[PDB]
Amino acid sequence: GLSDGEWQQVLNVWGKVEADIAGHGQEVLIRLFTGHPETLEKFDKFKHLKTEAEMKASEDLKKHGTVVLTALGGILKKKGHHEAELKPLAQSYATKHKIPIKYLEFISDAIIHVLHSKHPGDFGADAQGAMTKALELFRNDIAAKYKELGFQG
Ligand code: HEM
Repeated sequence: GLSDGEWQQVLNVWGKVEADIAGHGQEVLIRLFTGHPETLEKFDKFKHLKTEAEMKASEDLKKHGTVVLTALGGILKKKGHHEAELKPLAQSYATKHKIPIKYLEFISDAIIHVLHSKHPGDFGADAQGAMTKALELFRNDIAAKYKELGFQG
């Protein structure tokens, strides 16, 4: 768990995202897809995109970036009491989509990257530690549900 102080940092940093949800959302999705092309194959919707220029020009990709980050902001505001929120995603990814926990590791890292890229010098050592921990808690609670459901890999 995180202390109240670490949660305060997480929600302060999130304010940065809330000022431009689509821009951050889009950058996150591009960093995942170019760094790990295998991830793109889980989206029938975007598998056509080949070049980063195409990704950048896709309005639909921006839309999907908004949907993802809005869902994450909701979960983070619960300060760890997010069991109702996580259930649909975990059940969905463990049975229908078959999303390895590794992909969640990948997008967590992509979020950290984007925050440093868009706010250089404004995302401190303490803020990075608190944001890293919050994304780990999210991943670990999903990992618990994956074990229950036998989503092995
Ligand atoms: C920060 C973590 C993530 C959050 C909060 C999140 C959230 C969401 C939301 C809110 C939806 C829309 C639900 C719906 O269509 O009913 C969605 C759909 C989806 N997400 Fe996740 N997601 C995340 C990570 C990922 C990752 C890493 C992948 C990688 C393969 C992924 C793959 C998908 C797919 C394939 C869909 C369905 C899209 C479609 O059928 O059009 N998600 N996600």
